[PDB]
Amino acid sequence: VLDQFGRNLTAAAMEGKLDPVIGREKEIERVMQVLSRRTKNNPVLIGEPGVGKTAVVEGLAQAIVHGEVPETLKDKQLYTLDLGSLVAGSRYRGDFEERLKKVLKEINTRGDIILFIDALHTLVGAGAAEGAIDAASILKPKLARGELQTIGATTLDEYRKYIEKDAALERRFQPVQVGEPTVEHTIEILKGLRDRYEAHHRVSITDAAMVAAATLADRYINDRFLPDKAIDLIDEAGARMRIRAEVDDEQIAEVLGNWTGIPVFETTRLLRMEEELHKRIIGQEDAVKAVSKAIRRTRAGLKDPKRPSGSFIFAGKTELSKALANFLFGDDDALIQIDMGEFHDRFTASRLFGAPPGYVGYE
Amino acid sequence: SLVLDQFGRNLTAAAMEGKLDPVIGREKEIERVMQVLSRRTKNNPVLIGEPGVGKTAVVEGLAQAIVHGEVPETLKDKQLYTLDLGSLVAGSRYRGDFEERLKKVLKEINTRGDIILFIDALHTLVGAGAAEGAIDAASILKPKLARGELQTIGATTLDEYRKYIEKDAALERRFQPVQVGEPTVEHTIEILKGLRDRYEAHHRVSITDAAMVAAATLADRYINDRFLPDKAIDLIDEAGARMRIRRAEVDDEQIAEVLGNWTGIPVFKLTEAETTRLLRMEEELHKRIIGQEDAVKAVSKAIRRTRAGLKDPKRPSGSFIFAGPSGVGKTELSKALANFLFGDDDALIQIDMGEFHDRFTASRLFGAPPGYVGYE
Amino acid sequence: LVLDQFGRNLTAAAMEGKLDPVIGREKEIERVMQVLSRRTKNNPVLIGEPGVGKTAVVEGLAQAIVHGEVPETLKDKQLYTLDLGSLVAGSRYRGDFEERLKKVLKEINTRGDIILFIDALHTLVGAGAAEGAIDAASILKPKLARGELQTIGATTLDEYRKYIEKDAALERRFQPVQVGEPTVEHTIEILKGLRDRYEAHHRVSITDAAMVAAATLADRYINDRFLPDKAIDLIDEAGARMRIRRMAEVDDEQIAEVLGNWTGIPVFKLTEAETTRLLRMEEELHKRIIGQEDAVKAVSKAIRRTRAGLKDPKRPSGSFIFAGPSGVGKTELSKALANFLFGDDDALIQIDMGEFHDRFTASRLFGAPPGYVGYEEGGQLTEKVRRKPFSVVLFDAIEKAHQEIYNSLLQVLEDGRLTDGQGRTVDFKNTVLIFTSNLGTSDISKPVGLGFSKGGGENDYERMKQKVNDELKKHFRPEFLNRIDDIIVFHQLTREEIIRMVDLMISRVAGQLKSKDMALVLTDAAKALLAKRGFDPVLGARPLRRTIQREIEDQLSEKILFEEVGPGQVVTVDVDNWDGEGPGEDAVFTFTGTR
Amino acid sequence: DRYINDRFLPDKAIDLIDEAGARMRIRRMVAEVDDEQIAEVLGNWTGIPVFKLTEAETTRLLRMEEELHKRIIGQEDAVKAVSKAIRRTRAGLKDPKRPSGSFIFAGPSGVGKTELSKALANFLFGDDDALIQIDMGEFHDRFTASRLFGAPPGYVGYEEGGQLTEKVRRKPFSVVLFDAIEKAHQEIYNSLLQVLEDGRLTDGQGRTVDFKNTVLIFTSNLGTSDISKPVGLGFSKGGGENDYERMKQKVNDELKKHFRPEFLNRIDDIIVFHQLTREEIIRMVDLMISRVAGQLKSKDMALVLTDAAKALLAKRGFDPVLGARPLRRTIQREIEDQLSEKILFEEVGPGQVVTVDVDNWDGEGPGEDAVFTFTGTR
Amino acid sequence: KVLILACLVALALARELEELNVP
Ligand SMILES: Nc1ncnc2c1ncn2[C@@H]1O[C@H](COP(=O)(O)OP(=O)(O)OP(=O)(O)O)[C@@H](O)[C@H]1O
Ligand SMILES: Nc1ncnc2c1ncn2[C@@H]1O[C@H](COP(=O)(O)OP(=O)(O)OP(=O)(O)O)[C@@H](O)[C@H]1O
Ligand SMILES: Nc1ncnc2c1ncn2[C@@H]1O[C@H](COP(=O)(O)OP(=O)(O)OP(=O)(O)O)[C@@H](O)[C@H]1O
Ligand SMILES: Nc1ncnc2c1ncn2[C@@H]1O[C@H](COP(=O)(O)OP(=O)(O)OP(=O)(O)O)[C@@H](O)[C@H]1O
Ligand SMILES: Nc1ncnc2c1ncn2[C@@H]1O[C@H](COP(=O)(O)OP(=O)(O)OP(=O)(O)O)[C@@H](O)[C@H]1O
Ligand SMILES: Nc1ncnc2c1ncn2[C@@H]1O[C@H](COP(=O)(O)OP(=O)(O)O)[C@@H](O)[C@H]1O
Ligand SMILES: [Mg+2]
Ligand SMILES: [Mg+2]
Ligand SMILES: [Mg+2]
Ligand SMILES: [Mg+2]
Ligand SMILES: [Mg+2]
Repeated sequence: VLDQFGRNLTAAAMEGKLDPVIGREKEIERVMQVLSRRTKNNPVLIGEPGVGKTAVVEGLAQAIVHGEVPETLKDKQLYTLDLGSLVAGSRYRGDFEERLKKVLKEINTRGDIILFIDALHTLVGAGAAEGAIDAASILKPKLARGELQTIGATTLDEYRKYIEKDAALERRFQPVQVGEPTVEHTIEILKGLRDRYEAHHRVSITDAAMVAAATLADRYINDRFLPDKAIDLIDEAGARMRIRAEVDDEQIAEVLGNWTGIPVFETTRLLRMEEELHKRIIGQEDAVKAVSKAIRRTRAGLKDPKRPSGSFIFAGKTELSKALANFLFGDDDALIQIDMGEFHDRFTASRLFGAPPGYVGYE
Repeated sequence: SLVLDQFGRNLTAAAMEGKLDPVIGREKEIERVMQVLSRRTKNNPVLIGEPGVGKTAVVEGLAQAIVHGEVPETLKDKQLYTLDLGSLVAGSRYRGDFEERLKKVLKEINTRGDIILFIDALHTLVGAGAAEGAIDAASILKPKLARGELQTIGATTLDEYRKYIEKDAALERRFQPVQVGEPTVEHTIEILKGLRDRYEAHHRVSITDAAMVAAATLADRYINDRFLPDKAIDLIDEAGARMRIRRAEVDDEQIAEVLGNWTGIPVFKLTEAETTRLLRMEEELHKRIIGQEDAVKAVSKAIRRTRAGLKDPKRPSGSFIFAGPSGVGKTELSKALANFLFGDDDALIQIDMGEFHDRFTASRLFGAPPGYVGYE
Repeated sequence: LVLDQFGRNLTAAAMEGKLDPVIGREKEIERVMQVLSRRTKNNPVLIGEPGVGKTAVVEGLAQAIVHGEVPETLKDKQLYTLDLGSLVAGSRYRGDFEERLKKVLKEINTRGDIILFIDALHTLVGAGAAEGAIDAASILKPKLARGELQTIGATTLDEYRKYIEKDAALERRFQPVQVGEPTVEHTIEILKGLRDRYEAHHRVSITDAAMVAAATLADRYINDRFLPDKAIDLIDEAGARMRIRRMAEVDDEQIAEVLGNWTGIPVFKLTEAETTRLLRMEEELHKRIIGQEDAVKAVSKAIRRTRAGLKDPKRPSGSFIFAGPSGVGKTELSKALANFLFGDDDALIQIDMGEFHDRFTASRLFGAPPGYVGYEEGGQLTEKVRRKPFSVVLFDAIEKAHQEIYNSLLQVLEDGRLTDGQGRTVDFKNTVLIFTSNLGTSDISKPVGLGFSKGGGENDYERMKQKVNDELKKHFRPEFLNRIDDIIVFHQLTREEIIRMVDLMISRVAGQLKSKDMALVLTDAAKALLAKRGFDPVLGARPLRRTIQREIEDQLSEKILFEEVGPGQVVTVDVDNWDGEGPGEDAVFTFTGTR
Repeated sequence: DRYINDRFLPDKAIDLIDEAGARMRIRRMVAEVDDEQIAEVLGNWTGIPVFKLTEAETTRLLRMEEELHKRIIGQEDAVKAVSKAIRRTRAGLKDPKRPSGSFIFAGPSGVGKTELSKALANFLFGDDDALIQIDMGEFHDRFTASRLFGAPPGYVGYEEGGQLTEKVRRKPFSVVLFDAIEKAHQEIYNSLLQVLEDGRLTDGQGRTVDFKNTVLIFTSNLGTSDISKPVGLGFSKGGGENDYERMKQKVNDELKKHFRPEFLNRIDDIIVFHQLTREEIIRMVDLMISRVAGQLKSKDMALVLTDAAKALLAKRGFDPVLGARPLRRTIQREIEDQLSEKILFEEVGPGQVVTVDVDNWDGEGPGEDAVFTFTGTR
Repeated sequence: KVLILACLVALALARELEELNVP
């Protein structure tokens, strides 16, 4: 019944079907601190998509089968109730609410269920976007009395757009800030995932392949987030080993060359920086070695934590900056001309830095 | 009937058993319904009023006029049925089963020939088996309503007539809108006097004639989201319920304390400790405001003018400009006045006007116009 | 037959004479006769506004078939109003509605003299939708396209767009025959032809003046309804009132009373007491408006033009700009006019134009356009006038609106139209539009004028009019002021009028003390002291309202709370007597209660 | 293919053949259908007059000007230009890629800008309710354009969508009046120039609407804030040059910079209207009075002004800058409100009402002292 | 200085519907 909309994370934990989480055990303790409350014992894991929020309750489910929980959380079964699966296949009036009451009937029956509603922003707007009965207005009586333990997980933007704007719903849920890891935290995550990889991919993974998966994904990937995009690089690394076994750092630099697109992988290329800048600029070579010089300090040596990577006055000019952008991380199109000759007035100063809200030029 | 009792209730049989409230006044509106019902082409009035101006009461007053024989002899002894469209839709899991039940009702109109339907909330007729471009309860009635083959009183509010009946513009044609106006205070007192025996028997109280006046006058003054022949009854019944929970008489002060609990506006008969609070009102504000005697007097004169009942009812209680140098108690007297009137500084509505230096932040006061974010 | 179970034989009704006569509509019935006489698509859909007589055309075709006024290729063909709702009713099993509809179509092929009339043809989409069964139109669409089925449809122009035009294959299979709204002269001929059926039913006589009245007054004073129906509504309801007299004539006055009870617009012939109330209209507005005779006369002439039937029927009853000083009775005359016309000031539609600060607050007047939030509400102004067409609409503080909100209101003044966002044109032709401005005095009020000049007291009113009328021309576009019927710059309140304002404002205070079992006498020396201390020559009566508040009320409110003047007779005599003259600011009121 | 934007060719054509063959069958209760029998059927279906018109309908088109001049006084080149537009399209000489007539009625307020559009619609149809009058002052910002077009599908109001495009879809031959076109938003013109260029116009539901047969009138009041003042700056000798020359330049100058020149390209005649003269305001009097006399005949009374009473109304009711609205205001201040008292007095009932000025008027002077005298007869 | 235009959508209205039995 409850197995039809999600899997039992506690039963997956005692069958060893869950990846172990290393670190974020202060986050798991905060979730147990919410779940062991009486009245509103519903945490919402606030993060951004890939920091590990399923992994938090994956570690909570492993903590129940290890008995490392309070007495109000022992022998609890976690179910990843996908509420989008409740919307799916629901064409009719009342068809949606029926398979949510079948879920809530097993809450009353078992009494040891903790729902993990991933994407809790979907809870507002499941039947009528609060114009009528949605899945929020069904749960809000039981969530407010502690008779339904529900771990939400949503992005900080989506918590503000959907859960905070419903002021009745935001008191039922307790924000557990799951932050993005650090790079050194990501490496020790991937140490425990080495056992999960070597059993599956038939690979052996060396020590710095984790270091070249976490530092390098922070360096070139900014859409994705740390404890996911670095798992992705070790995943795609064995996906070159399925073409073939020990992975390198070049094995990760290969599969990020697939992902982002740049093949350039700094001390070697920073010394002969001039030659890769001569390939588009011949003539006026004194300025080429001049803008090579200061950048050999900023990207090699000492640097203030609050400064741009070099600042220049140019007085080809813009053809050198396009070749400078090509050396910078590997793309030609990073050069953005603002055309400061297209602005002369003071009210046009907000036309290139952003408008005050309400006004012309807000986008 | 047998099939029409399942799908509605006989309103004239409810008037024979005296289960309808007395509908006193509304003679020009009941007569107007009888003029429309006595037509031959479209004999279908719809009572178009505001919520609680007595639209259902006009038909209940019509059903009492049919029973008493104060009805025309072309409308004499016609049984009136409040058609419950929820009872028609209930069931109807199969195709045509709603359309069966409505055609069984309409066949029961023609065989008896003495039936006036009353579709209360006539906007619910627009869509009761399907959408408007399909066979709903509206599309079944529209042939019979247009030719006088069915006498049907409707009753919607002004908003429900706009949003739903005018959005089905062929059905609006079939009904003749009888506008039921909100009563005056003088008419509401007559309504309340006629309804006295119903509420002084349900609550076992004795509602005096002044409490009828003090209900209709005070509801018309101090209530502004409701309408008179319902919001004055709300003061009568809840004060009658106030008295029954004290277990003998509903006075002026019993009505005004119910309005004081409901609005928050203190209009009730002042206790002697609260009266002397308002004569020491300047000295109570000087416990928070050092000096500023001409200012403390002026806001105390405004509150004493309100609580003595000498406020202009078309004006605010006071309308002051506190001007002067910075830090002498301009904002503090406003906070002290809210402490006197409420015990709270948070009861002060501070509209900090330094945020309103834009010409366009007027929308923070009254909201965005239609079509805009901040219209909800 | 089985066809009688799911339809109404409409030529059998025409033979029995229980169809109403259809007068006019020769071109529309002949057009249906053309489309029925085709071979490919035998299918006319009658589209028109709701109530224009689309069902009447077919039941006038049914009479044309019975009377033999029909083509030989249409001779003795029986019309059947196919009740789609009765075809649905009982179809609880799969393939009942389909079996019923195919069985109906068998008896059209076998008989061969059947013309279906699917009234509300938009309901043919659906009617077999059970999502385990196919549509009603999908059964008919093969037979409609090839001439195998002669079917007249009738749909309103809205419901043709909303439901038939969104199925372009079904729209293709019908020929849209426009049934237009008839003219007033055509509607009189309809009402003369229907004259027998309404006289025989109501046992009345309907004089030919009442047909001309019913078609003219319905075309003029109703804008949500169409002519060959709203004129019938006036004939039918007035004939019903004369039947209720006997529980026999229906004439011009009987129709105008029904139109008056329906729209709310007084158009009916007058009693002697209501006629002489309109001649004393100025004198009864002066019971609430002290002075201001130029403007009391101006709104009285506008109401008397309307009730004499001399109002320009394409324009509002009156368009006014009440301009002048602040506090001299510009809003108060709009209140007094609404109290004259209705009995309260809650009947005044008061649009406070200071709330309109940019162009886009004009969406509060006529509603949001399609696709935007608050499209369900038609605007604050367009609804209140559509509910009460005879109104007084006050645009208070009109210069505080944005200048692009006048442009919404230009054609309200000239045409009596303001089409809302939903698209319904609202009738402003019976409203009294009052605009209130402080322009040209929100400063000039202060006495003295830049420079030298003769006179003061009546040349500062001519200075007021020149200042105000130039500030109006500066602020308004000249096409707005062109459309205002009368711009009245108001007088400053003289000293003799502020004396009579005291009588008017103590009466509000004394009227409140009636509710406290008290009376409030105000001695004539105390009327003079309030009148001096309340007289500002450049504001007027709002400073007097403050002096009556500061000196009578604020002193009387504590005397009530002291219980020193409880249910008695507060006399309010002056004591220092201010010698009755000179300043009296050492004088004081004393409040004593007797009896 | 030309006159139907709703159906498709191997059908809308078959329908004209089939309805005309059924037309000539009920003419016999052998006969042929010609090109005029088809066009009579198409004119019966679209409403677009494309048929071979009768001789009674031909002579009223050649006399359109002096049948439009029955309702609008003066305004000759305005009346001639809309008469040249209708006679061009009813002669079958219309460009079938453009609207039937595109006009800007610009000029001072009160001279008959919207009165000619109503007179044109009363000519072509018999009604002023057949005038599609779009009050463009209600349109003020770019989102109100959804009233002309309808909402996009899935946005509330798509169902009733289009207050211009739907009543042109139901009446393709119709005079469309855009009253006070300058008081609209600029982005509405960028949608309304599609009509002037192509004759097509996609509504909110993405469907082109036929405007090839509409008479588009863009009533404008531009270049009149200095024409609200009858004398210009500086010395000049008398009228004749002032009434029109300057105004037409100052109106056109304001039209060139308020509108895009792409918009003003595709308009058949920008007509700047001349302000009404002394000899036209005296002929405006008995047209304003015929409305008042037409209402007293409903109450069985006859209103007859004398020649001196008509002359005095044109004296006071003449602003040269506004025209005919100050006359209409002086009718209701000196005839109607006076008669409204006399009727409510019951001092004037059935029979003639000789309204004549007698106090003075001296046939001339300012008549400032002259009063209108009303008298009953019979 | 510039409007926002909320622009309300219309909804599909998740529907009840009668069905057809067969014995
Ligand atoms: N003339 C009247 N005489 C007596 N009681 C009246 C009268 N008018 C209204 N009432 C009473 O006031 C209340 C109004 O309720 P009612 O249902 O009649 O209002 P309504 O206008 O139909 O409002 P709604 O649309 O909200 O149903 C009821 O208690 C009704 O009996
Ligand atoms: N008469 C007063 N009695 C008591 N506190 C006062 C008085 N005047 C000023 N204060 C003190 O000033 C503060 C609140 O008054 P506030 O300074 O806002 O007065 P204000 O006249 O509104 O000033 P501003 O004009 O600068 O806004 C508190 O610290 C309050 O105690
Ligand atoms: N030409 C006519 N002659 C006589 N009566 C007419 C004529 N046209 C309309 N009527 C009458 O006017 C009323 C119009 O009702 P009808 O059913 O014809 O409306 P409709 O145009 O079909 O619109 P809908 O069905 O949407 O209400 C009826 O009383 C009808 O008999
Ligand atoms: N002529 C008058 N007759 C009677 N009362 C008047 C008159 N003029 C003003 N008042 C009174 O003065 C107060 C203000 O009047 P009102 O609001 O009509 O003035 P106004 O000129 O419209 O003001 P504003 O220009 O501020 O809108 C009210 O109490 C009103 O009754
Ligand atoms: N020949 C005419 N010229 C002007 N106005 C006339 C004429 N005949 C009648 N009128 C009347 O004069 C008034 C003003 O005419 P109309 O509204 O057409 O002027 P306009 O120039 O279009 O005004 P605006 O510029 O404000 O749109 C109306 O009541 C109209 O019916
Ligand atoms: N602390 C962690 N320890 C181990 N794996 C982690 C950790 N955080 C995230 N992950 C990894 O993240 C993936 C699960 O997705 P997750 O990061 O929880 O998504 P989201 O943050 O959107 O809920 C798995 O590959 C899991 O191993
Ligand atoms: Mg009710
Ligand atoms: Mg302060
Ligand atoms: Mg019909
Ligand atoms: Mg005012
Ligand atoms: Mg105009």
